[PDB]
Amino acid sequence: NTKYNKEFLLYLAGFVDGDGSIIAQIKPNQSYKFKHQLSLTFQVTQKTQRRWFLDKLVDEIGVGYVRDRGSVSDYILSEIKPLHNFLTQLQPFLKLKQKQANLVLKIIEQLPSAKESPDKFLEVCTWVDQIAALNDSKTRKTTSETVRAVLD
Amino acid sequence: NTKYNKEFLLYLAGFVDGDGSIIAQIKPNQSYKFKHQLSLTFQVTQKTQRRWFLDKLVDEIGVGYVRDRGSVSDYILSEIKPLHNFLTQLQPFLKLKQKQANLVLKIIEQLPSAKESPDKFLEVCTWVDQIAALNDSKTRKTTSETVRAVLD
DNA sequence: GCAAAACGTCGTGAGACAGTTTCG
DNA sequence: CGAAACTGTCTCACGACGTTTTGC
Ligand SMILES: [Ca+2]
Ligand SMILES: [Ca+2]
Repeated sequence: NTKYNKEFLLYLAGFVDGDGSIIAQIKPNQSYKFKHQLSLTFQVTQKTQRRWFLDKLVDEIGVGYVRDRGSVSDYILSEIKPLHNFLTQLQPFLKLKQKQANLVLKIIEQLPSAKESPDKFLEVCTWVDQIAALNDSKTRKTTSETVRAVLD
Repeated sequence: NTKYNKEFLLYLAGFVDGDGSIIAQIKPNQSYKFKHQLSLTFQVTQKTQRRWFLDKLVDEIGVGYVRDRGSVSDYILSEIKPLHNFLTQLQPFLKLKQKQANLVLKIIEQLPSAKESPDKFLEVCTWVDQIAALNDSKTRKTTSETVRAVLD
């Protein structure tokens, strides 16, 4: 449980509400008990020419990594234990993304107990349904409705 | 001289490096001693549905206004005296737009002294030439080189 | 003459995903 | 079977300007 500075979290909080993104997805995968994977990721996008800023995040936050995708670069943090630790300390300073942040935290908490019941998985599959609305979604496909392919 | 909260500044700073934009322009206007106006402006843009955040900024920052422009809305601060006071307080916490913040501040200071010498005005038109380089410009027209219409 | 407000839009820099592969 | 990586992309939501008008 690595603890972060308050001035660090305050700034970042504003930058996250700015260019950050708190994604939560249900990815269809046959290798999973319920045919879908619950992906949770914290993104931070920026012009590759400004990648150094992204790289600096991997150092300051501790975990995570930075991917390159042409003209733009993202800083990705998908590791659940660390991510839950980050959003726990960050959540109190967010103003725009503070709802999804706490939703993602909620999902992480119920992830183990959602691997058991098909009814719970579907309910957690609903939390993410909420995050997507709160975000500015436009290219979403796999929703909790489709996850009801459980009826077999 | 209104003093802003340190935590308000810490958060806003990240958000400014996020969705904000510190601009400086040279607008061709015949009504001016040198045919050009030195326009300075602090912008903050968000989806019109998230405008409420911009209206909140008008309260917290004390000055400024919010304009509508379709799907998007901007919070604009163009007043010199209050702007200078705001950036002077914000500058230390910025991380991506600190250079331009200060350049703008440099400009404001030498604004009344550039209204006099066509040489001073051409030098300041240069500070702004620097801010644009620092920003992600791609629609710029009137630069200091063009300001050299002073050759009459 | 000039500070500041109006008003319009080019071209992305981003948000928010998707789909597939790897690893243990 | 799952956590987490790797790879790809639609559609903006933004940045950063430009032109014109106030009115004192
Ligand atoms: Ca944004
Ligand atoms: Ca940005």
